[PDB]
Amino acid sequence: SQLVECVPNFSEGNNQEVIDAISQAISQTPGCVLLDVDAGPSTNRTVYTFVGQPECVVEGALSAARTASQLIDMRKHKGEHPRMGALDVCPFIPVRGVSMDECVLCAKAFGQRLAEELNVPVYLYGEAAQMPSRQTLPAIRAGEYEALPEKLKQAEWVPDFGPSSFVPSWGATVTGARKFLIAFNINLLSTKEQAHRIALNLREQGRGKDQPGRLKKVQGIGWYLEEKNLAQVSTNLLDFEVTALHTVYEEARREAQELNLPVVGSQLVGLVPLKALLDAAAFYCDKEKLFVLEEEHRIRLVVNRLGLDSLAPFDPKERIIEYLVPDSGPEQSLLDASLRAFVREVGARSAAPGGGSVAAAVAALGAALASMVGQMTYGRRQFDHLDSTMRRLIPPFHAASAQLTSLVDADARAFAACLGAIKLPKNTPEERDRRTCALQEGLRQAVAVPLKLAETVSQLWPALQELAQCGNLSCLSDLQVAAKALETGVFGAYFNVLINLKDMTDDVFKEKTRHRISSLLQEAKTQAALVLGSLEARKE
Amino acid sequence: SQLVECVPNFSEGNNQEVIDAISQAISQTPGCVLLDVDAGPSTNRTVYTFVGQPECVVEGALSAARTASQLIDMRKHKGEHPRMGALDVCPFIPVRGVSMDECVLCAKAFGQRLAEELNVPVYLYGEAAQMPSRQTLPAIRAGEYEALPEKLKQAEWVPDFGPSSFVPSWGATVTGARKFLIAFNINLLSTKEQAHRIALNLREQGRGKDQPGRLKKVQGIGWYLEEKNLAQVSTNLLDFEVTALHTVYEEARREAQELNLPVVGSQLVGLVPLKALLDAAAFYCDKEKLFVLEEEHRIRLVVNRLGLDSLAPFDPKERIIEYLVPDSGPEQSLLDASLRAFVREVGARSAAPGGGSVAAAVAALGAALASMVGQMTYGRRQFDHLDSTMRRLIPPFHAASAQLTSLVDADARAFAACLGAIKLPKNTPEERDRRTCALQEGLRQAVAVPLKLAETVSQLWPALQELAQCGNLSCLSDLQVAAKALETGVFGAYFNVLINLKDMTDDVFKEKTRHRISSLLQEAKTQAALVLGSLEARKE
Amino acid sequence: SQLVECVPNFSEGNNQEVIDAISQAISQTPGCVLLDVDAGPSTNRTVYTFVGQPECVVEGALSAARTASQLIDMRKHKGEHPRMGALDVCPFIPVRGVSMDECVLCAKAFGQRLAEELNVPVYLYGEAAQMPSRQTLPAIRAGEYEALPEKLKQAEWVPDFGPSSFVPSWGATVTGARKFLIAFNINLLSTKEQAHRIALNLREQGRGKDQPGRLKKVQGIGWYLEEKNLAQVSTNLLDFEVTALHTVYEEARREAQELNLPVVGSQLVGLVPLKALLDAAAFYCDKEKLFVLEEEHRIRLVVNRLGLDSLAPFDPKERIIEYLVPDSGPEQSLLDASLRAFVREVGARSAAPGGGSVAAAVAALGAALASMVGQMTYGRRQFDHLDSTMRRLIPPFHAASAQLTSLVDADARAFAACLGAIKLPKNTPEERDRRTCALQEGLRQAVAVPLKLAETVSQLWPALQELAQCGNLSCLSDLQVAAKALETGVFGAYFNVLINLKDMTDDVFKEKTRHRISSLLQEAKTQAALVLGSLEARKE
Repeated sequence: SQLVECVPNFSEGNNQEVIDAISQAISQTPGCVLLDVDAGPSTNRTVYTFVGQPECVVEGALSAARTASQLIDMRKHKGEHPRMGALDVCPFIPVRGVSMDECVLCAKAFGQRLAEELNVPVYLYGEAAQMPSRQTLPAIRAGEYEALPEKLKQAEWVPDFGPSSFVPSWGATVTGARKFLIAFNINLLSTKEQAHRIALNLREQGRGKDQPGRLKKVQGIGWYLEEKNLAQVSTNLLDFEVTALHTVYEEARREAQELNLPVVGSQLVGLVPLKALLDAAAFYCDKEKLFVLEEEHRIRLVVNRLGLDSLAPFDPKERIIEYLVPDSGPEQSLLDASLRAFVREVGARSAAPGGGSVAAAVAALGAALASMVGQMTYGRRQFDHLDSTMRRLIPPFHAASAQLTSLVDADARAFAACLGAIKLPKNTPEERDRRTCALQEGLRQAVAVPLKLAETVSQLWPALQELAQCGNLSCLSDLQVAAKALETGVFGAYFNVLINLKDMTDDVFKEKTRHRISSLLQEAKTQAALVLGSLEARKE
Repeated sequence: SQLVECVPNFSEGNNQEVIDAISQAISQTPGCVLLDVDAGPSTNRTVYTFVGQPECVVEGALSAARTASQLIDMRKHKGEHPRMGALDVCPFIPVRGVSMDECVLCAKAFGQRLAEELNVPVYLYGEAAQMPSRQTLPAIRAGEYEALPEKLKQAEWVPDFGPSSFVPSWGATVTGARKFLIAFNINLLSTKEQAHRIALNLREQGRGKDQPGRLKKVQGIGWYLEEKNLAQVSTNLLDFEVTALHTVYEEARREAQELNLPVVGSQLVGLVPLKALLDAAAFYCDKEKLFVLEEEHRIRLVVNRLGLDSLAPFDPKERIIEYLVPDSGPEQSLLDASLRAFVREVGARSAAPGGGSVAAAVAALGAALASMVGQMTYGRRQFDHLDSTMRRLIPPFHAASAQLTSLVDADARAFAACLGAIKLPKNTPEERDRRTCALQEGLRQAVAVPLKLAETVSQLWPALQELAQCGNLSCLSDLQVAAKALETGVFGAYFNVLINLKDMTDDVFKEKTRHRISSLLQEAKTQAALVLGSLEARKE
Repeated sequence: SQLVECVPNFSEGNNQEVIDAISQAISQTPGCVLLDVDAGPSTNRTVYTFVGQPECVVEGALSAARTASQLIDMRKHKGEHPRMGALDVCPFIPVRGVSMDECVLCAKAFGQRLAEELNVPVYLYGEAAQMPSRQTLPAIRAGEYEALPEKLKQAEWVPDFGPSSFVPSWGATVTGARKFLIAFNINLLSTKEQAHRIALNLREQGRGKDQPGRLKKVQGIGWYLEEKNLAQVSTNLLDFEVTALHTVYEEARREAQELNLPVVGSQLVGLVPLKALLDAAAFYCDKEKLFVLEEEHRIRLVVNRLGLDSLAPFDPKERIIEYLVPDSGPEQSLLDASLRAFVREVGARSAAPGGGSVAAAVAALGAALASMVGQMTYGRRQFDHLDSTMRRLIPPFHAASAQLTSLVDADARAFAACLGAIKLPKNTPEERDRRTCALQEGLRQAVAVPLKLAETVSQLWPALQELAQCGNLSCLSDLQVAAKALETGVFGAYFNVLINLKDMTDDVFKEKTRHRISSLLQEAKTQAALVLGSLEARKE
């Protein structure tokens, strides 16, 4: 969790010893993970891609520059790509959790610590650069390599970081932060000229100046795969939030049905963020009017809808960032060791798993049961008259189910942080009144999870209630347990909040939480009942 | 589960091709597992050991005889051990679950099907043989190989199975069933003469006839390890239930402290049944007045107390039968897939895990919590005044905990058998009224598990109650959840019984179970309360 | 050319030595090519697939039976698939050129020569069997293996070939001929119950008896891929000519949009005939209103439209029969050796390539030019007002072009057959008057090709004429050459017909052909003119 992508643009030099050496120092930096090293001989550069935590990535960022520092002379460099330094652009993008404003500050970090530890001209670009002339990267590339022999000495071209000095084997470097960018191609069975037409009509810059295309923040052109004999509308989604991965496709689609040319799927080039193609998914269900519950299957759909496997197969387990580098943290979850392990664990001399945890798991067992009857009352003809209802309510349970299963973690994290506080020196005014202060912020979390666990289970009630009305019938049992399990879930949640609020100071927060919690318990108590009622009175 | 050991005594011609060939045909028999093949060159025989289900082992038993049939000529056999056939004794012993009487019937099976499929003289011995002259194996071995040239033709020596015929390359064979036998040696730092004295005094036959030794059903002698310069009281426990593994040791111990000779531990030779050394364990706690909760640790004790690792280390994971071949069954347990797996499973379109199962797990989470507070109130000085009580009640919870964890299985088994019935032809009188009949016996089990799940949780109540009185206090929360969890456990249990009793015919059984169940639910309802009461009124 | 598929159903004893041995004897038969050997352990059979000429395949068919004859004992065979013999069904299907009626006669051949060379009961089935009870294969499989112990001795079950005898290691065999069958699955993101609903609605047998499904000659069911968590409408196209590969897909498509379930592509299982998916292609252009000229590209479309690469990629170069085994013949074509080779070849002391051949090539150069200007006037905006016309005429040229390129072969074949006749003994009445007779049938062909070459070029005239009207203009030159080239093409064609008709006897055929040819030459002469006229008068 807290993922930032970082794509250093390395001026290849062209020769293993340089590449794999940079590509190690970056991969022997703790806290980031090396995701791909694209090298291109005729372009004579190597793009490296790696993700990780805010400060961790910056290490790898500059851990990689100090290894290329003593490995590339730009004097003997000349690639067929408008390079500039030995590290041209080195941008820092969000993936999950981290917002622009952070990525802008990572750029501030790398930029400083770099020009310092080397002595080189560096200007920050994009969502970084303050001077409103530098956000465009190609503008800074002021005619590449041979520029600094005049340009790092102009009141105009003053670097945002780093002296004004010129180094023989270096050529300036540019940090920054942009939005995540996706490479998308659209397969036309047409001709390069036509394909390029279509593209001019989609892309935002449009045919020249005045008269943009249709999609905003989509840039691209017409292209032709040589070996496949296949034309391409090759594009860059500059922001998958503004213009989506499907609204490109679905649009080029129209574009082409206006000129009677078949579109034969697409390809994503490089790595993609989960959301990009997960919104896409939701789009085709919203509009095709469907019900695709399990996430994997939503990826399966949003492939096939865009024919993403047309030029090669699309291994999502290897193409998606959030899957390439999952968000674990330190030490493994109990979530991952066998049921037997979990049970015969809480009951260890474990102060560790327990109470607040079995609360969560009993509750997640709870939801999942309701989820399952939902599905047990689904598909199979006969229940048809309820498909509309089953579709409405199977989800909240299923999604809440997993969410509570995840509170098992939350709980363990909370505790360990509470423990970290407790184990904290003491005594002298500077760290007694500050040790105390963090312990309170400890409990804070400790409290907040059970509280969530309640809040969350407390929403399922009405849908549980309705599911209990119809909803197979041969799962009567399963619903009764379900009702009862979610109930004790909230009981657990309740207790666990109280016992913590005990060591809480901040009566407002307290008194308020105290009361919120109990109502929820109360609601649980009553709600659980009628469910059980309904069921009983159902017994027909 | 249902383990039978089977130790064919093979007249090893002495030569790989014979051994490893038998030892495969036995190991390529489905339903048994090959545990060890002991071969002795100067004895010129090979003892094979393998376990498994009643009928499964018999296959391997006779699957191994038909491969040695066409691989050993007794004409060129002559070992320094009183052999007789190519397969001397082939006995069948219980390990767990299967009783003597069954092992006596396996002997009946192998004996028949063998002399039939070969044409050879076979007499059943031991707990088998009916003629009260044949229970002793050495009596039948009527002077080994050269005997049948006169003895398989005597109204006296008539074989219990098989013609009376003589085969050149075979020499009769003897099936049977005995009790499980352990090889036990006792290490004396003495002399072979002395060691053998000690032994005559323990062993049941004693010094000659009249005047037996002390231990019943222990036979053995004085012996001397050459390379270690170490004497040995070498014994055979003929029945670890009558005279125990420790009562031998602890006795030789006295025996030697009567003659001022040190005893320096012991060794088990071959394989041992879990109970043998698990009772032993319980002995040293009973008498040493201790509290050793976890099973492994009990093995660790009953090692060290008998110095079982003195001649080599004792790998219990590899010496104990019940560990060598665990009692799984068909397909794996859910008990073994991650907590996430279990949750995100019951809530699958699974008719399969669910209801009755989450009942069990919520209940096992329940017990384990109470167990944990017990231990959380144990050890650490301060709680001293409660050590006596903690020791008294931590167990029942802990042992019940695991027992309910195991009902997860039970449940899944029940269901699958119920399903097996349902999926059963139908229609013609022979199999409608008999399909029906098994389905009822189906539900029977389906009912019996939740019912157990209640019964079992219903015993913990009073100890829970008392643990709730004292019992740390900083686990207040943990006990409250615990109380609540066991409660809903019984709720689940309750419902699940009812819904099955619905399709039950047999109103007596019904009406009775109906009522038993509800009382227990009731008891759960009230009992759970005061626990919660006590705890609340404890809040000091 | 002349392709027949042959799928022997072998009762796989299960063990390499059996499989790969059959699979060689079949692949060491000259005139057939081994296309795939599917083996299934739990089914315990191996389906072999191979293609080739009518009589050639039959060799392999029976060349494979005589090797399995002495390699499989049905006595130790027992698979989980309703087998019968060691070679269950051995059917013979058309692929290209060969008609049913031939495939029915191949079945007549294998059936006879087999039961003869072995002595076994064989009945022909399907489009073969005369008795209207045997066309259904499962009916003959009269309860598999244990049947002949009573059934090969019933006035009823009299074999259509082979005695009535029973062999221990064989179990009867069934030849026949059916239509080509495709395995097609439709990927539903639904549930197995639903998927199977959809399927009952498509398949011809429908929900039970009375009330068939929608598609005729499509049989299939509901199915579920375990590892992918993905349901499937699994079908068999029993005749891709009656119900097409797309009309299945496009129908399941509606079927599912009636129940709001997404369909996520499909998979073809095994091998497919080119036409099946080539008609499909033409369908999506007919209805999507497009222009997809080049064949490969048409496969690319009809992939993507059915998402045929969704479960794995679809390598048409390796999935399509007509591509797996192309239709070459004896010795290579000149079509395949470099332009230099061809030129510096006709002009060898070659009686061989020449005249009639350079006729064909000059003509194919002709068409291809006109084709190219068509495309040179296509795509690129500006020529928009002509897209409709360009689409109408680019093809006939392009398709005729390749067709004439293929007359290069024709010509060479003709000649070689003419030569084969000439080189034919002579002299005695039996073979002078019969040698003569074949030589005439020689010239016949020799004539027919140039004649085709004329006829074919003679159709392009009016489209050439119209293409000459508009049609770029910067290719003026290219059209002029084109006109001129097609002209001399017909000249060549003309001469070559005459010179052969010289040795022709059959004045009717002659006089008629003489005249037809000349008119065409004439037409060529005049037509070529105005084309050239138009072009000249175009010069603006």
